[PDB]
Amino acid sequence: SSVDQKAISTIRLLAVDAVAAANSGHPGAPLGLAPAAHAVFKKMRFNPKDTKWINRDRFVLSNGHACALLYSMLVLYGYDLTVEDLKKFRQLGSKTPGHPENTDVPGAEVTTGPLGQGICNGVGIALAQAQFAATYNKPDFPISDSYTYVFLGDGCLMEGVSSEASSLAGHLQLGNLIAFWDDNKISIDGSTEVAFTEDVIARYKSYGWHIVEVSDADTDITAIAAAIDEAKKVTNKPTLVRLTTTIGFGSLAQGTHGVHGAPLKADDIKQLKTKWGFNPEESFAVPAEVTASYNEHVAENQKIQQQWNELFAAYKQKYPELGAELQRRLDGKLPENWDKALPVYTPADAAVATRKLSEIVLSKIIPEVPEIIGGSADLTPSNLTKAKGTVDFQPAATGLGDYSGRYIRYGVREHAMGAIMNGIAAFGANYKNYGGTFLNFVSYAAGAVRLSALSEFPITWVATHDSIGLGEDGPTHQPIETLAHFRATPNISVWRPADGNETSAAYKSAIESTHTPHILALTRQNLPQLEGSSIEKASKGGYTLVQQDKADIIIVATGSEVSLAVDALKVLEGQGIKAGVVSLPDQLTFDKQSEEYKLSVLPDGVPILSVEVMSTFGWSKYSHQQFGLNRFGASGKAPEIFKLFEFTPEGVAERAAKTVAFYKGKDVVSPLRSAF
Amino acid sequence: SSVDQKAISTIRLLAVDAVAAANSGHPGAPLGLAPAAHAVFKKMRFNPKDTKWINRDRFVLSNGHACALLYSMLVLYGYDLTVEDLKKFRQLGSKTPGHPENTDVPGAEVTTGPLGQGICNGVGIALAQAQFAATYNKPDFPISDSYTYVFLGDGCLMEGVSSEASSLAGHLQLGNLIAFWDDNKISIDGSTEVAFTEDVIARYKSYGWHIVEVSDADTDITAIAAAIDEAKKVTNKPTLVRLTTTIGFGSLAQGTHGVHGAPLKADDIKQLKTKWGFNPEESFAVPAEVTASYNEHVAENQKIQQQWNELFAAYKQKYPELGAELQRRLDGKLPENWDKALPVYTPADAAVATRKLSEIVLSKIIPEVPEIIGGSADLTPSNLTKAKGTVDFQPAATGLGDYSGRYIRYGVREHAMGAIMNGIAAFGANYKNYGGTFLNFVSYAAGAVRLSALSEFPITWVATHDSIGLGEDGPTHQPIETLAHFRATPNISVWRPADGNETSAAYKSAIESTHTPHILALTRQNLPQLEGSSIEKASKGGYTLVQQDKADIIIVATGSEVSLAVDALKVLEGQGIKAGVVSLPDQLTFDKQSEEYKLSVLPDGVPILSVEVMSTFGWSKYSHQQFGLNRFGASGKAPEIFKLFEFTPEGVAERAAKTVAFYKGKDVVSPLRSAF
Ligand SMILES: CC1=C(CCOP(=O)(O)OP(=O)(O)O)S[C@@H](O)N1Cc1cnc(C)nc1N
Ligand SMILES: CC1=C(CCOP(=O)(O)OP(=O)(O)O)S[C@@H](O)N1Cc1cnc(C)nc1N
Ligand SMILES: [Ca+2]
Ligand SMILES: [Ca+2]
Repeated sequence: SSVDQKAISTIRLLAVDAVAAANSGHPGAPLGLAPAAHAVFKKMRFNPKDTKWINRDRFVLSNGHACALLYSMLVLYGYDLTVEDLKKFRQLGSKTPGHPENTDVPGAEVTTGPLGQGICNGVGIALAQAQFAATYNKPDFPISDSYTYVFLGDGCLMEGVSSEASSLAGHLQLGNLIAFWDDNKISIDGSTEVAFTEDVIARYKSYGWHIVEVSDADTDITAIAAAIDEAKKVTNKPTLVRLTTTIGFGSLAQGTHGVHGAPLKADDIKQLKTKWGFNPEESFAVPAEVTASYNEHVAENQKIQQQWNELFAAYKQKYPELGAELQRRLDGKLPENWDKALPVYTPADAAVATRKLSEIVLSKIIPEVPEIIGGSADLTPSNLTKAKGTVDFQPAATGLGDYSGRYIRYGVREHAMGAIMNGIAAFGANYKNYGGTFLNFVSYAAGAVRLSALSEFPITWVATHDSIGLGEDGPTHQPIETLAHFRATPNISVWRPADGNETSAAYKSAIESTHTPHILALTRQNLPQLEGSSIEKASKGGYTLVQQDKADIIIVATGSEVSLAVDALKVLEGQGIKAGVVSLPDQLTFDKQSEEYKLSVLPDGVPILSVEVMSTFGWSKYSHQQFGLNRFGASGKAPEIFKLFEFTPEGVAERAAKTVAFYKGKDVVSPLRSAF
Repeated sequence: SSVDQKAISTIRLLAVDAVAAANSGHPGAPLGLAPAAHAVFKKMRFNPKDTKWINRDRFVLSNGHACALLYSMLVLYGYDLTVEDLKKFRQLGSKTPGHPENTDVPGAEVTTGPLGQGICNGVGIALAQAQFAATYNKPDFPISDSYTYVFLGDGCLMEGVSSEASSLAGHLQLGNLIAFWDDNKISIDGSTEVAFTEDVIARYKSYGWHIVEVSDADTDITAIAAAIDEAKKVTNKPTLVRLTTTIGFGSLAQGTHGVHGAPLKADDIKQLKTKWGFNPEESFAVPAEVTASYNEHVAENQKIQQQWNELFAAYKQKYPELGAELQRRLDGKLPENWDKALPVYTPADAAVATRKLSEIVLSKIIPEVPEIIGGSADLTPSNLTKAKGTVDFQPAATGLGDYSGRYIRYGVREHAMGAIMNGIAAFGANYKNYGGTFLNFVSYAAGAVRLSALSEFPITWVATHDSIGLGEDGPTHQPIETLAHFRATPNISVWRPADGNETSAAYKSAIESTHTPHILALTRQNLPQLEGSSIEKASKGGYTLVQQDKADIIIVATGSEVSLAVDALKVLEGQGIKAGVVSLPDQLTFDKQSEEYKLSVLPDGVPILSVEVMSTFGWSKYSHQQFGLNRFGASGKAPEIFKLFEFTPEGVAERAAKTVAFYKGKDVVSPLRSAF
């Protein structure tokens, strides 16, 4: 249609004008993908006035540098984003940052820009939708039937994380996922011939995806719409639509790397405008006939949501218990008193590894909290992440599970697991999802973990085998730097529970979270139940385990080293030194407590020694002296490794005594004090 | 042959017995892969008495958990590893750690165990061999003609890093790479049907690999040998050999996940021995006829190396300059006085971004040091990593470069780039290789970076756009935690040079390195040349830039914040406060200096404030108070972001004045002091 052509030109020119105003950003992919964006958004069901409608189709821009395109679509459709915001693209404090951020941009489902992430997030949105539909849909009640549309480029296809997620999505037969490859044969280094000559289509067929090819995606919106219709008929395979485009279509510099990532020249923008019937003297034009056309689609979508709300009301009458559960989840509330299922321990109970305590927690809470789902990256019998009696999330056609299942076999795919977890969280409906691996291999997923923090998603890593305590697998498996890395990242709760009560507190935090990802660092080896622990105290992140009013020293420790500190206190008593013990299961939670609470744990006037069998980085926030492990580990039986490195009651006591001596005659204030 | 069958049984039983003695480790893949290991090592050229022969074939065990297999081969072939070492498998301090470590195990080319790494390392060994051969071979002088053999399993094939490297290896037409997939249909979570149902062979064809399938790799060594011969005929494609095996072949528990990763039962070991003609009462048997057979292959290989040494002598006569260059490289020596090519600056010179200073360094040193090669992960015009006038490393058949080229187009593949760099270093011949990306995306490669440190490889990351100084791309691109992460990892030199002289010092360190990987954190934005910098002083890692004998405070800073500190010193002077400035371009190098040198930089008796626009973790090693950035960044013009966060001369001065006030009346000792 004439109006469709005008809409595509409007999108292209809004994106170009936004880049021009900022004198920064990426015009090439927006120019190339405007036809496809127009066609996809016309097929999508969404409400710009209710961005959280649970049955909306989701869109993800994995090639996030192309965000001037996304912002233009959101503005044209009347989301809470305006032309005035587009004029502030890439400007400090604006609603139009240089890559899309879900916390800041209405209609941005996830935070993209780091390549490869968005397609994996789309896999997770689609996984969640399938699980959600299997859980709630009934005959005559299609509560959930939405699609997940993803745009990606060559860069996303080169990043290994996307291969992981695409292999898994094909295995999982995720037929409501429809991805679109911007096949423009250009990246920053020039032609894809220099580095990216694989047969992408053949690779996607090998994963079990359906393929549709659109040879002229610069103009053929009829074929793009038809490709979507075709994809919707293939209910047991995710679909990749090859969009053969010209990067920067219409620019004098189209088809070149120079159009990827810098503003166009002013004369180039003028010729674009006149070629397309726009005024070359005008910027940020929005023809009223485009607004009218887009408004008609919004109004239709709002009537669809209106009818869905009536369907949901009827569902609550026909299926009273499921309807109440669904309502509670859409309200963002956990079941009343769910935390009464958390296991509680006493000091008379047996020693247990915190990985096994975690298994026990999951066993108790999964039956009580339906919005918990999770999995492991091929470490299920090691991480202990599956509750007995649950069914795996698999397509029923495989015989290996069902979409109503609760447990995901991620395979050896940590990075994609992390990004898929972000997508499950992004779906909404109160999903509280988790992923297991060895702590040292959470590092394989750092790209996604950082985005969990920036995106404010309440995902959880069940990160077992946390230290040299794992023993014989040796230094390639033993974390040193890992907790420092994640603790140094803003907005990550890094729990390292010492015992049963602390493990329950860690899960209480992880499941109640709405804005903060969690990493639970858990042991291979057994640890005793501590005298003085409780869920109540551990929920403060740091607490006084052993109070000593006339302390010569306080030992602050985490995880497996708390019991070590308690044993060292006894050695010290025989040397005439009185120690207190602080357990610090989560530094972030502790930091968020009141100043007075924190000072009650780490007071002035007493030296404080930290003990944790990994990097000492960060620990000066809480201690004057630090006993840690700042070298790689060793392959041997774990107790022998602890002895080698002097992580023994006597080794801790020796360092505590040296700390007391070092501060003799000195005035000591809390590590919590600072000059500014 | 009868002896070949006996050798295969010997290998299997040595591996099983090693696992049994440790009561730890992985018997399954060794049992399944013994026939293939026997066949491959019989085809390989190697000298157990000269592990560094530059024309040896290389073997890499990417499925490193299977290392009892590797250790058995090395023992049988008379490497510096014995049956007594096998009896100490997985025991503290042994030469047979639970995953292979190149620093500890003769004949282990790389450190494997973290899945996916070894195949990528093999790509790098093969890349280096092709570059090396193109550089040195002449008519009648095949100085380098060796192959790279890699074993991998399902786990390596699931990890995205291997997809990245396999796509690139296919593009690069690396015909001397021969990989073998242990197609046993089992991983830790059980059948591969639960998570890994892709058509692997079709995927590898899509990358441009050649395929050979061996349907009965439990017995058919004739077919495995024939597959190697076939692979050698295909000179323009890497080859994947599908070895269809039974995990744990021969065990009562063969073909099950239980055989993957735990010792066999004692009765199972007895029946293995009698089925294969061994004494069930005996462990660690080495039949003398197996030793004889293997010794004959060693003796033949040693005669091949003897002839290669004569070829090399003749090459030095026929090609005097190339021969001397090759000899120098094989001696591990850089060119005499190579560092005279490093650029030197004065304070009268213009401000320059450290990414551009890096380009200039590379431009000067690449022509002087032939063993430097490197590339970028699709960021060549941003990282500024290519010297003008050099040719890319590409197969000549593409027309895009040649194997004699110096510059690698890695594509958007940071993790594989990191692991490929490790393989290039592992090849030897003094290669000093580098890889560019944005600092924030070095994190995508953490799995490989950690292994650079553990493996002691002198690789270099050219990690540009280091901070909020990059501006508009925003918080998804702006490092916060990244330097803390890598500084907390043992054995990583993390240079953050402030100016031209410091950038030259950083490269001097990176290129001279033999055992320590480097990360060079470089700016987008221009920085002034500093009064007081030099290569000499910056080579100490930390140095006094501005000495103030009556200092009220010392400001320690890195990178872009050194100039900020110098400007703050001027503000402070107007407030009656005298400051000194320390520049700390590499914390690891500084830490390695003498205690007296370090105390001359960070003396007792004066408060010290650190300034660096990223995490404060680690900084308490060097300072009493820390001014850093412990939250995510922002999308805007960089100077506006610095102002927002008060990284301005006045903001630094305010915090310095507060630091002076906080220590009034207190006794202050160097942050370098400690109790133990
Ligand atoms: C290489 C790179 C880009 C080119 C994309 O090439 P692609 O074909 O995807 O984009 P097109 O040129 O528009 O067609 S964008 C810039 O982000 N980036 C840096 C970049 C690198 N690594 C990661 C993980 N995320 C990034 N963001
Ligand atoms: C999952 C896993 C393994 C199964 C391999 O399954 P694969 O098919 O490769 O082995 P096979 O069972 O012998 O046939 S090993 C153990 O390392 N590991 C943990 C592991 C996880 N992630 C990373 C990066 N490295 C690892 N090392
Ligand atoms: Ca592209
Ligand atoms: Ca396997």
